[PDB]
Amino acid sequence: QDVVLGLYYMTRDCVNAKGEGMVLTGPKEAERLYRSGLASLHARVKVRIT
Amino acid sequence: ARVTVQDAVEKIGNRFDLVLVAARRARQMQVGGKDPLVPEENDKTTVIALREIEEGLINNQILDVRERQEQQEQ
Amino acid sequence: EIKELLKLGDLPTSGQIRLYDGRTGEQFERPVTVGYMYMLKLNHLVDDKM
Amino acid sequence: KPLVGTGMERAVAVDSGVTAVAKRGGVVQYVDASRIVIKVNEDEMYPGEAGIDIYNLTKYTRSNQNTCINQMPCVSLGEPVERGDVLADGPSTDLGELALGQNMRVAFMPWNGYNFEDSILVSERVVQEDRFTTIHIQELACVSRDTKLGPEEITADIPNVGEAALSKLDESGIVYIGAEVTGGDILVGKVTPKGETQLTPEEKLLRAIFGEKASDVKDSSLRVPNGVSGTVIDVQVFTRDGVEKDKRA
Amino acid sequence: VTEFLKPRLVDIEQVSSTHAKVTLEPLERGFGHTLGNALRRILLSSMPGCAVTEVEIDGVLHEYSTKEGVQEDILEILLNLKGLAVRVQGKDEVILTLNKSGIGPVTAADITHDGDVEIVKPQHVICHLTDENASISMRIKVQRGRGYVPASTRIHSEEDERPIGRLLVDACYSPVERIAYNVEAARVEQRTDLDKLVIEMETNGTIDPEEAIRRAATILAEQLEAFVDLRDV
Amino acid sequence: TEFLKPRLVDIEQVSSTHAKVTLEPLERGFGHTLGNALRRILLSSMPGCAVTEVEIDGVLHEYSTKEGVQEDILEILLNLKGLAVRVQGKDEVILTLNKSGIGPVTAADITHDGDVEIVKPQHVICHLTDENASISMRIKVQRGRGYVPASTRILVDACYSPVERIAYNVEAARVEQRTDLDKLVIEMETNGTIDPEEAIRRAATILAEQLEAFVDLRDVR
Amino acid sequence: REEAVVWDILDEVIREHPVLLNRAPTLHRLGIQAFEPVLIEGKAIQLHPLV
Repeated sequence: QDVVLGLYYMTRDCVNAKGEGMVLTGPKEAERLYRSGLASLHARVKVRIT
Repeated sequence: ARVTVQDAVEKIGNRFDLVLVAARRARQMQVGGKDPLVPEENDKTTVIALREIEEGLINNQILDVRERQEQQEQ
Repeated sequence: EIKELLKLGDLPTSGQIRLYDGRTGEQFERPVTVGYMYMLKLNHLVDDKM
Repeated sequence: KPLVGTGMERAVAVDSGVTAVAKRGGVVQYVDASRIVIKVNEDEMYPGEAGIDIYNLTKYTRSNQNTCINQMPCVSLGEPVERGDVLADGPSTDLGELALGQNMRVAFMPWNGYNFEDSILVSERVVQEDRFTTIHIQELACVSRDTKLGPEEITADIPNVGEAALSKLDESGIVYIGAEVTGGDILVGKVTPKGETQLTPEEKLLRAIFGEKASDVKDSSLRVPNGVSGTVIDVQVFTRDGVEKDKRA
Repeated sequence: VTEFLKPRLVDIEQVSSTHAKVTLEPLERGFGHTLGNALRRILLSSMPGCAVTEVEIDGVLHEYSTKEGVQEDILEILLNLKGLAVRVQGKDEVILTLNKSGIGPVTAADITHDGDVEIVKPQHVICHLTDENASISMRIKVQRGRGYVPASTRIHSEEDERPIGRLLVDACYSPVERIAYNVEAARVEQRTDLDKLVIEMETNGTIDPEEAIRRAATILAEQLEAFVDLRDV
Repeated sequence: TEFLKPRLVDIEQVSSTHAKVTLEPLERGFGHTLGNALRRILLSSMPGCAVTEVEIDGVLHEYSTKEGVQEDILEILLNLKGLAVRVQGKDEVILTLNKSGIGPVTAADITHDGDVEIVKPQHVICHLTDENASISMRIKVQRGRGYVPASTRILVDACYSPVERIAYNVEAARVEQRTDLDKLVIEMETNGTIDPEEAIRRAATILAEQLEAFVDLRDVR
Repeated sequence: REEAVVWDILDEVIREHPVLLNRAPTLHRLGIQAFEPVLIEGKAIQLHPLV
């Protein structure tokens, strides 16, 4: 009811994101998310993964 | 610090005699016979003995050799 | 007859007010139901069990 | 009072029992703690020399399960009071309505894991405001009469006394009203003088060392155990015919 | 980076009696929310304040008993004196007396006005005066200090064994109640990166708002000294 | 009134890319203050010299494939955004690229200047080139802060701070009378251009000279 | 008398010592579990949310 809820909200895909379709590395998404101008939904975007 | 003793489960075939080995090591570490090679960061003597077992420098056979060479030197 | 008493006293009809954060100060998501309910205090507490 | 009410809490509060009900009342002449007098009415009156209905309020008394009973006065000087209503508010019975809970700000948030599986989160404002603060009146009753030895006097200037207890007792017996209790202190003291026993001379040398009273009594004063600490309220020990000296009773 | 844009205090308003709209017109890209989030939490967390610590009442022993000639219990009177707001400038511990007998309510200006005691509220409610006999003599002690300290900490590390009559009050100072702030667009003809921020402070006539914001800036400047001037251990 | 200054260890980690500073002990409710101050003072507004614009010769349209590259025409953009080359004297400079043969693009082959200083030759711009020669491209760098998603045509996001991740952890302290206190542990990662403790010092100077307009009168002793 | 020396000794002992926790109805074998204590203000223990 808390951890499953949080990991369900932060990993749920949805359209019409702020700043859609950015190419970016792994840890830099936390750099972009913490300040401004990025939602957690962020559907259909290809980024770097190791 | 000394969360799981899984490395001694992998090395030593049994884990129930591991408790007797660890107690036999820890009493010799807290009374005397060998200086502690692990520094006392935030731990006691039994945790240092368990960490020395986790590193893989002591088992039942090494403590049997140590007991026989302590009984021989007397 | 509860939404009209909500919107009479300069409150939204949804009863949901956007809250900020106390630890990070950032804006939250979609607005949160806040209010003032009737709460109690039981007999059992720590000074008679510890 | 309950903002989210039912409507039947008025009939519950007027019939709760611990209240100040109104019988042929009127203008209240004087409002005080455990003191309220009512001017006699001219329309509805008794022929028995105009008797005055005065209600003695039971304030700061012990209830069951360590609860303080208080009577908060609600009426003032110079206002007419009809029949049926309440005059003084009891415990959690404010303004004549049953209000045994309070109203604080509720935000429905899972916040920082401090509310796991339907918990409750309390900030520092509730602690600083001292809301939901109750008073536990613990009874420490003792017996000092009718043993198999003889009659007894209250504490008889008991030995094994501490320095805080010597600062607590004014003359003898029960401590002064309003003293502090911390840890193990002598609150209730008693003796037990024997008539025909062995006087135990082995502790007699202890009588030469420590103790104001003779140590042959071997008394056990009811001290306060661990977990209880606070302030006393009143002394209402005993009433019987042929009243003795009774320095504190 | 030549950061020369510094915030200055300007045109602090006052609407009814308590909250003062302190405005900061020079801001930066994203430092407004940062400065507000730091300033509100530092101001509400730690700031010096003075209030009632204990009261010695002549004519009574403990706090659970009652007093004749009033319409209010002694414990409720201590809880109402807990919310009493007053400021002091000379010293820290000030003992104040209060003596008036009659018929009617009493005020906060009833006590003796001294050079260190500046009473700001005229309409504070204490226990009333019912009829012809109420000998109220309270020795109210106001102590300058810091955030919320309970009575058990005051008893701890203090061996005095006080006489019966000295009633301890929980140190609920509460100098600032609420702080509301937001970010608004700044003056035109700039680089289109300036903002401005307004801060309302419920300082209730005790501590000046400019003194409060300079104290908050002083604490935030002094708590950052494990930084650049660094040493090796 | 009175406060406390901590005297313990400050920096014990690997000085290449890891950073774990410790701040014990503090006051109740102040690890979040320093954390939220340093995060928004070092993350959003911090000067740098990263790559702003990349102009490759050929197709001036979307995703630019089949113009001298084989595996991806977009991974080289991420490799240039990952590269940070500091500029000391000038403000904006444009670098070129020269590559011959089949193999990964060596960062040491880029023609540098007196102010152009590469942080590491091991940065690979492009990996798979199935051609005997390569096509040069203009790489313009700037000194602008404010890492924003770029919407300016004629293209990649100009990075402001050399760090990549910032977080903080609050831990209780073991002071004698005060128990519930703050032990601030700042876990922040740096790509490897400038050492992280000097970046923390730069954020400290931002917080220091940001507040010099309020500590004028009276003087802070 | 709660001098600072026994507070330091208490901090030294509590930091490295196993402490068992269990329930008064214990119908599983998972009820008795050892953990490590921390000095926390108040007089109520907390239970770990994965327990």
